[PDB]
Amino acid sequence: LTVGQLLRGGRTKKVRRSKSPALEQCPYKKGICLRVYTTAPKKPNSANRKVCKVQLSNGYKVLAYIPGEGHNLQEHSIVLVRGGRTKDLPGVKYKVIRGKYDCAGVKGRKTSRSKYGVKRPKE
Amino acid sequence: MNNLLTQLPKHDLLKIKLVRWGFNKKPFYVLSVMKRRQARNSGNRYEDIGWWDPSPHQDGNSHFGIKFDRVKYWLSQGAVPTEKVYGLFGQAGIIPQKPAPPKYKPADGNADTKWRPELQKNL
Amino acid sequence: EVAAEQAKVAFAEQKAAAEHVRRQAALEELLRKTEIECQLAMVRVGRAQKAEETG
Amino acid sequence: RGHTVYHHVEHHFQRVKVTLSPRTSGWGLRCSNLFYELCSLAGIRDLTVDVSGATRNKFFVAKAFFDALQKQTAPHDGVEGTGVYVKEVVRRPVVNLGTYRNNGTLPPKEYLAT
Amino acid sequence: GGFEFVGKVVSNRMQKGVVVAVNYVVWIPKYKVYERRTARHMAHDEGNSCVIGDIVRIQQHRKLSKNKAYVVVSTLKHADVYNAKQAAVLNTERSQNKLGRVEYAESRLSEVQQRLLKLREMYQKELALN
RNA sequence: CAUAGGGUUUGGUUUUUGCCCAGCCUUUAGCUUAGCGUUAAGCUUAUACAUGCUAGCCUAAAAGACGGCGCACAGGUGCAUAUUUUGUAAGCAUGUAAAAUA
RNA sequence: AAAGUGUACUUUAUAAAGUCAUUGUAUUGCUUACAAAUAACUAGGCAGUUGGGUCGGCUGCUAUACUAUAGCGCCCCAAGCCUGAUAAUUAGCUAGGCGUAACAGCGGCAAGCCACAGUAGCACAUAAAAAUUGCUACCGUUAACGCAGCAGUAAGAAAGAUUGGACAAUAGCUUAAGGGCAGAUCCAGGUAAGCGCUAAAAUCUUUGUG
RNA sequence: GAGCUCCGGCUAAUUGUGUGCCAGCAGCCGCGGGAAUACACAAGGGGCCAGUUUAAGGUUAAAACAAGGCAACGGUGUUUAAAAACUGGAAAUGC
Ligand SMILES: [K+]
Ligand SMILES: [K+]
Ligand SMILES: [K+]
Ligand SMILES: [K+]
Ligand SMILES: [K+]
Ligand SMILES: [K+]
Ligand SMILES: [Mg+2]
Ligand SMILES: [Mg+2]
Ligand SMILES: [Mg+2]
Ligand SMILES: [Mg+2]
Ligand SMILES: [Mg+2]
Ligand SMILES: [Mg+2]
Ligand SMILES: [Mg+2]
Ligand SMILES: [Mg+2]
Ligand SMILES: [Mg+2]
Ligand SMILES: [Mg+2]
Ligand SMILES: [Mg+2]
Ligand SMILES: [Mg+2]
Ligand SMILES: [Mg+2]
Ligand SMILES: [Mg+2]
Repeated sequence: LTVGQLLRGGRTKKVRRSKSPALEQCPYKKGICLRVYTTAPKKPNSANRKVCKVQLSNGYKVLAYIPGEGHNLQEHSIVLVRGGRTKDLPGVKYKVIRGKYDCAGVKGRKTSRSKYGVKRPKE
Repeated sequence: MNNLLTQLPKHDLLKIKLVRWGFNKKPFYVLSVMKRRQARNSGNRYEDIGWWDPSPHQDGNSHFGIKFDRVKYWLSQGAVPTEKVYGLFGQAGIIPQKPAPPKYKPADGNADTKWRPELQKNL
Repeated sequence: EVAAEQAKVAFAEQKAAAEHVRRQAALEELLRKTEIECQLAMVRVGRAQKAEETG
Repeated sequence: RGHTVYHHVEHHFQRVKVTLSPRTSGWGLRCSNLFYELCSLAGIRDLTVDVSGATRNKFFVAKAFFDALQKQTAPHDGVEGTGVYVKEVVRRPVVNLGTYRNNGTLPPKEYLAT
Repeated sequence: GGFEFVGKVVSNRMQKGVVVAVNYVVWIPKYKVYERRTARHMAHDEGNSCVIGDIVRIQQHRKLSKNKAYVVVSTLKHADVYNAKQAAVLNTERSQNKLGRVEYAESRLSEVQQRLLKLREMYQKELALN
């Protein structure tokens, strides 16, 4: 650009979007489950992945993926949600933290217990 | 940033005061020319003139530094030292010692422990 | 006050020197340009005499 | 002196740009891993190297580095035709004003004179 | 700042008033350039005879009105004003007589020579002063 | 006190553009956690508030403030404010004027 | 003026002093210029609006400057003034501070300035002043109150500490009889920024025994 | 010594058993269809350490004033043109 072009607002700073807009620049958000069901992934994968529809405390509704093997989530259950995207599931951009208010940890887990909300066995 | 004041107060007095600049139970003081009615550690000053370390060192003495020329300048203008500053100037020989009034109240029997609950817990 | 008075006198002396330098430079440039104009004028006179013969 | 370059060097191999900056003895090497290995072989000990452009092909990157080193000039090139004595001198290099301000330090007194 | 300015007269429609234009520059740290800007100032004119297009000098003064806080001190250049009567006289002189190709050229050469001769004398005097 | 890159686009190569990762600084969540000394600190609500406390001292025209001095100091927050403000620079008449010392 | 003055007040076989009242060469100051985010899918804006004249603009008590901020207000007169103007969106500002070779970018700590105290209009309060001063209307609870003072409670939120001790020190208010007041402040309690040290004994540390 | 996390490549660190495009993993490229160093568990090992690993913000990994393109895609249909910026030029007439 010329000097005149630069002076008259020639350059504009690039703007980048967030990956979890529903969190409103917060690490976590509380919500209540509306529906719990399973969905199939895109090609070339094949499975029945567990997902739930959650309404956040700010009124937004998002799809959340439930990690681990098995869960006890039903409709009208309080959960805590964080960022994180499941690549093979289209439209799912959030995950449920396990071990918190209503969700429990995976039974029998021995490795990476912190990521699945399992306490250290005292016995 | 901390530009020194130039105009003299019109409705208050100038004084030479001690400013607390120590640590927990490790006092250290700085002498400055400030308005009488202000916060203790306010940034409004006319000049910083000295420093004082009240605790003894390996040599068994306390250490005190002062600008001899500027102390006279401000005393002439009308700056009024506080009671403790009068003691420092009196001992240092800048001005004659100021007499104190007679005392009758029975002195305090608990002066170094009354205000320190940690000692009282052991007591 | 004494220093200020000397500075004012120094300023006046410096200004006078600067003006003389500029005046001489301007005269030198003007003299050169006028000489060029005179040379062109002499050339034009020769062409004017030549053109009159054609008419 | 067998440890750095004579002066700043900028070379343009096809779709690659390489820059070399001399440093004081003992300062160290600031460059990518590939150039670090190349400096060890040649014996270069103190230098700063920056490479940009189309660096996908590492053959060109190495070739560009090789050619840059060959564009230096030495004080003894044709010294017989100068009629003078080219003498090595000791002059500390300087940094920019911003570096002084951030570190809270001062430049050589020869420039601060006022 | 703002004690004195030199500018051009852009409005004389007020009683003992004038508006003067000023040019100045501002430093832009990010692009390392000087940006040219303009401003308008209203000044008090006691003479009340200024002409649009004049170059004048204004100086800081006590506030006189809502938007007037300057006074005109001096005029550096007077704007040209068309005068029909003078122009008509010049036209009559131009049409009074005509010269040929040679006569006009010779007259031009003589005039330049006289101007050059006087200029040389002035230059020598300046050198003598030096 | 002075400028470091790697991965990815499936005939190969070259070239252009996009995407992801490694540092430093700051808050929460999971799992886990003995003690002592000390530095810097309390990062969402100008949402609604039980209870206790934060500014009084002195004197007296008949034992009492009605009078004097303070509350114009401290402490809290950032609603409003694009300039009303903030950060700077500049301007503002005179020997300070009277009187026999005849 | 860290001063002078008094038909004034208080203390004294010991007296120097202070208290209260009053006093300053003009008797507590206004104005201008430059810089500081987006923004044209905001193009016209202004009529007390731009300029000129008379009058007003108080709180006296040196003399002149021909009246010595100002459309700040009334009346009259002339048509001018602005035009990236006008209208919107967002934000307390400066700065310490965090990243960066720098340039640039972003805005937790100590301090300075400005604004505010449930909302709004007013009276005092000018010159250094309204959280803990009044009047009126309104909003929310119940004629009253409004914790954005310290501690503390409820709701909301991913996430916000004890209903603690002391005036011993520093700063401040009052007081000539040497005292009084204080959630400023200094200390303690609570919360895995950071920094330092301990978590094993040894001739019972030869810096010993005698 | 004591916990948290990781061991296909980027990136320091492998063997066995179970599962069989199921259950599940995943920052990126991608793993699982009966012979899995990528899923779950056991053992062994790597990193950090009273801490450790996600998530969410500021900045860097040159958005280009130092310093990018219109030659992968972008210069607009053409000309005239009293703001601004930069800055002297070769014109008119007659058979
Ligand atoms: K699992
Ligand atoms: K808040
Ligand atoms: K009094
Ligand atoms: K208000
Ligand atoms: K482009
Ligand atoms: K077209
Ligand atoms: Mg795993
Ligand atoms: Mg590079
Ligand atoms: Mg770094
Ligand atoms: Mg009194
Ligand atoms: Mg705001
Ligand atoms: Mg109010
Ligand atoms: Mg106050
Ligand atoms: Mg409230
Ligand atoms: Mg509170
Ligand atoms: Mg005291
Ligand atoms: Mg933690
Ligand atoms: Mg390896
Ligand atoms: Mg892996
Ligand atoms: Mg595995």
